[PDB]
Amino acid sequence: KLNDLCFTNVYADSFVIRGDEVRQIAPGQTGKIADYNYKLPDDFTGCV
Amino acid sequence: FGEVFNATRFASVYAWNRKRISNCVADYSVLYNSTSFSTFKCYGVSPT
Ligand SMILES: *[C@@H]1O[C@H](CO)[C@@H](O)[C@H](O)[C@H]1NC(C)=O
Ligand SMILES: *[C@@H]1O[C@H](CO)[C@@H](O)[C@H](O)[C@H]1NC(C)=O
Repeated sequence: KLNDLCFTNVYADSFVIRGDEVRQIAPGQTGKIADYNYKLPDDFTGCV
Repeated sequence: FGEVFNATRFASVYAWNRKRISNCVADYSVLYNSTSFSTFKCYGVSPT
């Protein structure tokens, strides 16, 4: 549906991590990235 | 966590190993610097 929509309050976040840690960029995750570095909301709209 | 995740020799999958754990605090934040995991998935409980 991305091609048929209009988007409000768009932001882009950028960083670099280790390959093993990519699974932690998701709602409700644990680990050091998801605890001390970068946290997503439980109710998240957007793409990773 | 040190003789489970940091053992010198692991078993073969056909004769897999089983170990009892009791009477200990489960503070896993000690593995944040120790051990990078490509897979970590929990069933019946939320990681948070
Ligand atoms: C993490 O582990 C590395 C490699 O052993 C070590 O150099 C570093 O000091 C450790 N960091 C701390 C303080 O936990
Ligand atoms: C695992 O054991 C090795 C053996 O010397 C040690 O160098 C390493 O620091 C240990 N890693 C831990 C305890 O996280």
